Amino acid sequence: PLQPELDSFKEELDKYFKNHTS
Amino acid sequence: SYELTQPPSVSVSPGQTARITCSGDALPKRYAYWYQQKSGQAPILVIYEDKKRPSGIPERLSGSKSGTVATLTISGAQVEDEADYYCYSTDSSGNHAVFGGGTQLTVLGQPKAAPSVTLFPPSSEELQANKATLVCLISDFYPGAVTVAWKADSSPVKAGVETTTPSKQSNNKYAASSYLSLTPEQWKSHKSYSCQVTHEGSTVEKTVAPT
Amino acid sequence: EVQLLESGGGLVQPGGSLRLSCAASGFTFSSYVMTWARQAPGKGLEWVSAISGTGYTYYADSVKGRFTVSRDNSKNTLFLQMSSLRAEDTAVYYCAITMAPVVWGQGTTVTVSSASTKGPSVFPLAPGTAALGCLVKDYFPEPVTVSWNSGALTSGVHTFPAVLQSSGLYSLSSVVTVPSSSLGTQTYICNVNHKPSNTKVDKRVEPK
Repeated sequence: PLQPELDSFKEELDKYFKNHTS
Repeated sequence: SYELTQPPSVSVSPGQTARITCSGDALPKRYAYWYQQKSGQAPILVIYEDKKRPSGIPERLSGSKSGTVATLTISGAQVEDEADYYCYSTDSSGNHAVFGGGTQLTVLGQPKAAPSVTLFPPSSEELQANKATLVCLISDFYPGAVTVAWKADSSPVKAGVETTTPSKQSNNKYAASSYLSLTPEQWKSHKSYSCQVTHEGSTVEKTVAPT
Repeated sequence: EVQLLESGGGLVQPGGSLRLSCAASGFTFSSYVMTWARQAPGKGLEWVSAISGTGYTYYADSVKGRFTVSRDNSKNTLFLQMSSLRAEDTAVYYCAITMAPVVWGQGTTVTVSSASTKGPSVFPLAPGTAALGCLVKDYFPEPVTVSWNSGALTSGVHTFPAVLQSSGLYSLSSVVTVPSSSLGTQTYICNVNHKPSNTKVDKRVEPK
């Protein structure tokens, strides 16, 4: 099968900033 | 390959607003992201998802996107904002990411700063090995352009000179160095050698002599 | 504290192979895409590869078929296996978190060249203030580290960017400005580390 798009992981950035600072 | 197009250079007056554009065919459907990289540092994310600001990034920095153009806006520009700014996004397929070519931000109005020049003669250990290097170090000048001329006594030296291109220091001024290769006999048989550094019309000369 | 510790860079001949590693701590590593990017000397940032937590992989067209990205979630480690290396792969390589790099490693330098490593020769540059220094001469490849008095001397230190000689070797200089009264009372030692040649040398700089 085909992989999903790299862009389908974009929301991890928001998750990251939930738990960690810049 | 999908590419993002940025202007290579943007200049801004202190206190004014810099606008850095980034164009690409997939931007209407793909988020833009922006990175700041100061000289000699790793990049920092300054905008994500077109317009979101990570905590700690100044409110003066904002991002927007319209059609195929994303824009990073830096208002109230300060000299500390000088850096390379890169946009970043993904292609129409969503399976590759790419950086733009980067935009160097220049903040105008910075005063002339004359170079500090230090010249060193060859070391005894180098001379013992049948080599001789003179080292001319040029630091803390602005803007980032100098010319370097070497003299043997008072005569111009035409061979053996290697000079670096000016590089931006962390304090936004520039540094460069110039090396003169000589035989030990050339070093010994002249009364002195000089490194002459010209910047904004002003010439500074340092001189060393065998001893 | 989030940490990304990179390793594995170095000098490799064209057609050779290298395995970069990025050991992560401070976050739930298996929850995030990890990304490789690189920057050639004097050039722009380039996206290299990405791998999702569960192992989906993505590659720049410039490295597809030659590089393989992988990860070990149990050891919180990211890898980039590089093969069929070309001169244009020379760069500092960074790992970073998520598909839009948010926290970057400090980098590891990869140099692809047929030239052998050459360790530097270090020469003292003898001295209200006075300048003394060290000439780090004839080495390959970049970079080299210079410290003074084991890192205890930082004020007045300026280490200059290297010159690329017509020979293809590099040279650089580090200079320290000191109070002139200290020239008879203080010892000044420059500490040079050129990692590709495993060169670690100290050179005392005394008044002439």
